[PDB]
Amino acid sequence: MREIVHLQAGQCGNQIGAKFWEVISDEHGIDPTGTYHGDSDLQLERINVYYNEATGGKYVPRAVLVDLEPGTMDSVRSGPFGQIFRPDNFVFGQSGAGNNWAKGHYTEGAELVDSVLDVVRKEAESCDCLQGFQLTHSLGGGTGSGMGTLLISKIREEYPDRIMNTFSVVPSPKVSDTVVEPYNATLSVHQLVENTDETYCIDNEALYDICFRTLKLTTPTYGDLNHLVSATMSGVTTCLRFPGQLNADLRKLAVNMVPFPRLHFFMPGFAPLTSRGSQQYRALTVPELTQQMFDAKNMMAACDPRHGRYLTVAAVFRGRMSMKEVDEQMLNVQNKNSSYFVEWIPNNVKTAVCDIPPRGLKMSATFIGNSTAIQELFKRISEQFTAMFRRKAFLHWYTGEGMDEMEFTEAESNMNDLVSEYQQYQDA
Amino acid sequence: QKMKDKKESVYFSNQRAPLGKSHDQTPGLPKGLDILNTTFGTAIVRETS
Amino acid sequence: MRECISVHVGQAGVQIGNACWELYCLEHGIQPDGQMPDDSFNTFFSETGAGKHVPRAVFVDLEPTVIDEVRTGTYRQLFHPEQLITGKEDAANNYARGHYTIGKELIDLVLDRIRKLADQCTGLQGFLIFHSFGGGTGSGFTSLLMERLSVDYGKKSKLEFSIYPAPQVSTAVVEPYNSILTTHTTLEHSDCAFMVDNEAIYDICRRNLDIERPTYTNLNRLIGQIVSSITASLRFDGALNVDLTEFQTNLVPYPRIHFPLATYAPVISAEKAYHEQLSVAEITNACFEPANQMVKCDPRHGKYMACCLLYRGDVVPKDVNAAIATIKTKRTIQFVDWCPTGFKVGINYQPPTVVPGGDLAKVQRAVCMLSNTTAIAEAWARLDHKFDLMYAKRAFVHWYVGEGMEEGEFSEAREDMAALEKDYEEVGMDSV
Amino acid sequence: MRECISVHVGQAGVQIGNACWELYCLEHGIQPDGQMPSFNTFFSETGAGKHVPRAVFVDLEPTVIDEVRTGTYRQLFHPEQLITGKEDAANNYARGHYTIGKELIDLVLDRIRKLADQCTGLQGFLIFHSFGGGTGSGFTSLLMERLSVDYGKKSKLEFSIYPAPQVSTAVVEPYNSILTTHTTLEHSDCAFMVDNEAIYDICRRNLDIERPTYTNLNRLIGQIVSSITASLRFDGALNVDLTEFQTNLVPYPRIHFPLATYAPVISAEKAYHEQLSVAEITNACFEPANQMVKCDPRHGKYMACCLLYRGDVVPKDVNAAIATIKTKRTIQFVDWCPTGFKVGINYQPPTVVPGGDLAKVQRAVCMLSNTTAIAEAWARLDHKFDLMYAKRAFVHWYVGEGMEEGEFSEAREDMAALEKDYEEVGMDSV
Amino acid sequence: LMERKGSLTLRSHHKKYSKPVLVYSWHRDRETY
Amino acid sequence: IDHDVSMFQEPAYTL
Ligand SMILES: Nc1nc2c(ncn2[C@@H]2O[C@H](COP(=O)(O)OP(=O)(O)OP(=O)(O)O)[C@@H](O)[C@H]2O)c(=O)[nH]1
Ligand SMILES: Nc1nc2c(ncn2[C@@H]2O[C@H](COP(=O)(O)OP(=O)(O)OP(=O)(O)O)[C@@H](O)[C@H]2O)c(=O)[nH]1
Ligand SMILES: Nc1nc2c(ncn2[C@@H]2O[C@H](COP(=O)(O)OP(=O)(O)O)[C@@H](O)[C@H]2O)c(=O)[nH]1
Repeated sequence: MREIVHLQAGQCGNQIGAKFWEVISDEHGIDPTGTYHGDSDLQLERINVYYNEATGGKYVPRAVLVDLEPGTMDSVRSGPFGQIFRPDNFVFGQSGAGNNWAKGHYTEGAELVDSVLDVVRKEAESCDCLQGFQLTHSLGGGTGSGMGTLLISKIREEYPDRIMNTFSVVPSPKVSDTVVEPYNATLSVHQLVENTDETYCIDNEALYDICFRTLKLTTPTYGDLNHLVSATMSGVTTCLRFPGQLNADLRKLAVNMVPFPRLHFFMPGFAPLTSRGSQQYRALTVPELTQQMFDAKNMMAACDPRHGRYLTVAAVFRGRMSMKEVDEQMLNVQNKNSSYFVEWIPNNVKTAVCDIPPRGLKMSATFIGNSTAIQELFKRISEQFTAMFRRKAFLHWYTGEGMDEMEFTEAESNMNDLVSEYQQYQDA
Repeated sequence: QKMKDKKESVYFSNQRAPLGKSHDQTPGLPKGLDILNTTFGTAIVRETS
Repeated sequence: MRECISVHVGQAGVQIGNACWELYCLEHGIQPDGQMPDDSFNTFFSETGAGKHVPRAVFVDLEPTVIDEVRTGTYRQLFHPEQLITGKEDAANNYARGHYTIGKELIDLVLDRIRKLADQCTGLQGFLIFHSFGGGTGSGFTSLLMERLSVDYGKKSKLEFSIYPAPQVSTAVVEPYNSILTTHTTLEHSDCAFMVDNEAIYDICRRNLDIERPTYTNLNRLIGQIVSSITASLRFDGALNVDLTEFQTNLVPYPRIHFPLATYAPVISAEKAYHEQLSVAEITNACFEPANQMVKCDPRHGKYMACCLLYRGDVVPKDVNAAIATIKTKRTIQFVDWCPTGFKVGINYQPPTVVPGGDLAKVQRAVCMLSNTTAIAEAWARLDHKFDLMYAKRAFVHWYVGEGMEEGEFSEAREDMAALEKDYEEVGMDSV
Repeated sequence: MRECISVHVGQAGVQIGNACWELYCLEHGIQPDGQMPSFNTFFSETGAGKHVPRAVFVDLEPTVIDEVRTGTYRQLFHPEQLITGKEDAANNYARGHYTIGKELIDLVLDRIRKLADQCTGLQGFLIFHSFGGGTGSGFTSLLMERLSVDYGKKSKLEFSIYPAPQVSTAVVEPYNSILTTHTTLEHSDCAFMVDNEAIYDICRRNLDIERPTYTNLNRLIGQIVSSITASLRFDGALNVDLTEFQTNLVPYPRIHFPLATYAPVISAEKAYHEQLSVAEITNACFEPANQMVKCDPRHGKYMACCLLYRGDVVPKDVNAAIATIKTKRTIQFVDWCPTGFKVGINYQPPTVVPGGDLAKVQRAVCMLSNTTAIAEAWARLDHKFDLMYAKRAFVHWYVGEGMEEGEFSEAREDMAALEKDYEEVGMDSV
Repeated sequence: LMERKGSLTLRSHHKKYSKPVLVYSWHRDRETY
Repeated sequence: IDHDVSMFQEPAYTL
């Protein structure tokens, strides 16, 4: 009765979502054949959120899995938890779309979104009280952006109060994995600003710096980047699925974040991560734990908060933990380091603690940060956009379905407005 | 005879330019490496997953 | 279920197919008969209920010598004999004979066969064209092939593994005439024309690989190696899968500018692979080297417009990103100003297989480059200078005009190349 | 971590290289093949076990390098680091800086730009050449110029076999040498120098072995390159990286030409019957009849020395030995050098290249010393260049192979400054 | 109607849950336990 | 702000 529905779009969205159901199957203890084989009763205490219940005693994840590329479709199907999914919400087309953002909204996106929302409607009207929707995708590919933002747009037509919790993957600062990534980013975030409520920005270069330096992992594969992403994935829904002395579902984690309806781009983070060679050299206490939360190194978005002010900050917590110092230390990080928080939000940072740990650590936490330093991530990509658009770099692929030059104008104008808002509230 | 004509024709400029082979693989490689079943270059042990 | 069809037209196209298809058979376990002793093979190999695998390929060639070689060779039981389309008399380096007189006779057969390939497949992905430039049926029949596949299919991706006539070495005396006229039909519906020559392979087979005296086979095995690396992601699971149409829509910046180069980095002998370390940071270092290039052109006199990186083997996304990062700051390689960071990466978990009797080692990792450069305008202009200098005194024209061609089609090719020369000048300039 | 790509250029270069990389391998237990039945600073690595070395052996004449590609040490070297030409430089610099060696400049610089890519902290390049040769005095000067433009501040040390005092094996030696010391004086952070005649004498007084061959001499030079790049490899108390040699031996800028002297050069009949101590070994390095460069140091004010002890050396003993050396007034030291001693100590004992002339000693000391007594050395060479140039002899060859007759005057002129510089850095302080 | 596979057709407005699982009606079900 | 120095003082990390 505070149920949320899962959404996966694009190859990056599928593999992140696949490894999310790897993780949730550990704290909820659901085996790859779906059955309960855990120990604690608190484990199946709020399983109704990410799962629906059972004919025969198993828990299929409520995850519609859309991707027009079938190569990632059987790749997740053949994974270790591809069996736990249901074949019904394996919605996919045999045809391919090579970063065709026009095709992803008007001709083949339109012919597929009816099939996709025929699944999403089934999983939304079948619940006592829907709390919201949440989607994981990439801003670079055409299926991550085109199918991603089209599903965000048409859901909001009939859902007034159900929040949308997008988990976004932004192109990297140093290099790109696709040359048309600024094009597929700018057009997609033109639909993310109006229609989403939380957009968690994940950066690949940020994940590399956490893995190489803090985790001391020389060769992190995609089974390791997604697990850091999946830590925050379960981190935002901690209190919603388990009891705590101060709970916070997604929706009081929304009003406590967004001052105005367009400032909803957040920095995710996981606090207690340390390399194997130095587990026994660092003491796991919440004074030590929340420092690694707030350093610029353990930030999953690759833009330095030192170049801006935090607007609103939360830190969700787990484990049997003292409430005095989690309250008194977040006094201390506000007040002694006060030039990097906005002065017009005095009681800036909130806490949201939980009684149960994750599987592996005695106490843990997950960082969410809404700062005005993320406009640099949007200022530099408008610069990456205005270099291509002044020469009409790759316009003739996008005009395959007759989307005009006029649509790119407000696509770029939405960013210049958004950056102008972020610079306006930087200086109050 | 052309089998003999190439056998007396070994210690030639055909040493460094044979037909399809590059030049006989023995003295530049340690003993018998089984060139079809050998995978050159270093790899990662892939520990600490 | 994703598949694409590879037609091999011309004597160069058949022999490339004669040496690349056994690499495709060795990469999935297909015996020379075709019985395997996993739906990976269902992108180039169809299925018969007996259990044996036909290649999804049609071989059309007017010359009967090279087609009857594979019918009487060790691949008699490899191809479908009705798919193996032979001709009667060859165009003989005559564009007007592959386009007008002899070519039009065999079009109704090859297009009917391609329709039969496309009819029995649930999802088609693209087209791979394999031809040359200096031929008669590699230049004229492929002109009919792209004029009719465009009207019959349309929005499907069409890719070409063509052979550019070398700037210094040549085979036929009339190569520039065919090479200015067969690019007229690749400027209308050819979606992405991969380019390679015959003499930069020679320097690669000499310096990097250690053979003197290379035949046609060693050239085409290498070409088979680089075709396989591009299309390995349509048949094998990878960390970042690339589709055939995904890199088609971002490697080509302008519809006229669809001529990327090619590069296979670890072209190393078995002796030297014991010796030199094979990390990811050195193979992508060797891609940008002008010596390790598959078209006789100098990259440092031009600007890279887009780059596609197709890795395979034991690579992880971190150290490839670090390697691209440290090589972008190198000043001797320069991009064009309006393009941002333009690399497109592709990762595959399948290492390259080595053919027995080959000249390459079993390397754990490899990388393919498809880079669209402004430097190829130097190759286009030199060929343009070769054509107009010989066309000024109207040489070798009566063979062309005597086989269904007008005098003006040479002129119509001239301003088409003038447009193809001016646009390369208009894309290399700075944006201000 | 630490890496020293060593471009061995010249015949003397590739021969010095052979002897040097032999000890360099018999010390890091790497068989002549490359597979071992800390060294990354002089031995790269594949995966299986191949420890392919790190070096660019270069010589424009396929004979003195084709033997390294066919002999015992064949597998070790990578067939792509032993670059070779097809035409000699004919002991004429003109065919080393302008012609003949203008085709190999690309191949070599590129093999280098790959040996470095693998490194993480190249601490410096060590060229090894011969001033009296052609390639040795040509592609050395050329490689030096291009290397600087590219690589950069990267220390460019040089170990050169400078023309002997009266002994020589070439008539055009004077020219090549004076011309090479003009296109290098500004592109070489430092330049250790050893002359053959001298090393012959030491292998007759100390190592009682008449009829010495260039191999016997190359072994002594090899056991000197070890005591310079030992700290970089083996561990020890006071360790000196290549960067320190450049800021402890070169006093003023242009004046950058350290000498050299190994000390426990003893036979076997001797070794056993003598208590080779840190004191006896120090004294040796300073005795004129033990300098690897025939230039009596008694006619010069030692600018700055740098004793590098190796083996079982107690730090206290070095303090004593040095103090006594400073006491004697026979050894003079410039006033502008109140200190003048870089004590380096590595615990790894000097190894004994089998079939050699040295005897397993428990200690050792190599003193790259800068004296104003190298002025006399360049004076002899300067004189034997103003003798022939006057009769404009052997200038027909050079001026024909690209070189212009101007660089000859320019060479003597620049060298005049170096001999006038070695005069002002030796005068008293008012 | 073309795709319209049967598992998609089988929808619901109320969802059943097991006895450990806490529905709104869970205190209602333990009360008649 | 003016914590007592008679007991533990609690930490003061920056960003
Ligand atoms: N890479 C490669 N190129 C080839 C090979 N054989 C021929 N070529 C090239 O093909 C060119 C000849 O043109 P083609 O298209 O093959 O000839 P054609 O159109 O079939 O006409 P015919 O030669 O009469 O059969 C030559 O210039 C060669 O460069 C080969 O085995 N490998
Ligand atoms: N220390 C030492 N000096 C050598 C050795 N071999 C030759 N030399 C000296 O090198 C001097 C001439 O320089 P080289 O390097 O031999 O001349 P080069 O120009 O390299 O000769 P090419 O490469 O054949 O053209 C001779 O006077 C020798 O004294 C050696 O093995 N060790
Ligand atoms: N963190 C993470 N990022 C991924 C993964 N797979 C792909 N990506 C990112 O996705 C981007 C490419 O998007 P793409 O897969 O082509 O999107 P699509 O074609 O629409 O499915 C690249 O920049 C990658 O960084 C993954 O497993 N983990």
